[PDB]
Amino acid sequence: QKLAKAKVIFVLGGPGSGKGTQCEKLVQKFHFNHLSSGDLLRAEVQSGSPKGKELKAMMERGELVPLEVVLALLKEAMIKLVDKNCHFLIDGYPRELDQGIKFEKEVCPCLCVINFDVSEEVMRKRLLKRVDDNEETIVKRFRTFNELTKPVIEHYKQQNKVITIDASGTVDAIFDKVNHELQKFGVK
Repeated sequence: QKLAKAKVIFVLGGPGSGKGTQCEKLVQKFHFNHLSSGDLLRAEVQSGSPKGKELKAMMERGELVPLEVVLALLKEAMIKLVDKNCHFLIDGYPRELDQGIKFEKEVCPCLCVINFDVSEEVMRKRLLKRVDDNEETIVKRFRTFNELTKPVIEHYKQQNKVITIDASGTVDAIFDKVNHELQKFGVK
């Protein structure tokens, strides 16, 4: 494959993680390609293709987009961009174990996973007041995300491929630590 040189970095982070900011800073410093399923799906809808038109109709109904569709879009984007830069940050992927394993099979094995980890207490101090129903929704979204991603994080942790970042610190302290850990995977 042309995706033999590719180095793939999965990025995970729930509410309060601040993963969005960190991904922007990584792309700025390292010139990483930045991919997200949301942006790739939007581009397919804007493509004018029959597939894009059916995707839009599915989204309108609140139907789930199959993993196979997202996977094909990722692969297509990577082949298209692998020669500008061999590195890819995949933002918010994989959220589930099937997404991770199938990606590594159909596309290429990941280099590592960056897990921007925060406790519920840190999230609360960061997003919520020291608005009850709205705040509780975010608490539940945090707990749902934490539980949902447990087996995928454990799966890559066993392979010694997870960079667990304590994201309770400042933006600068987190960024410096991420860069220090990425060095261990040959990214500098």
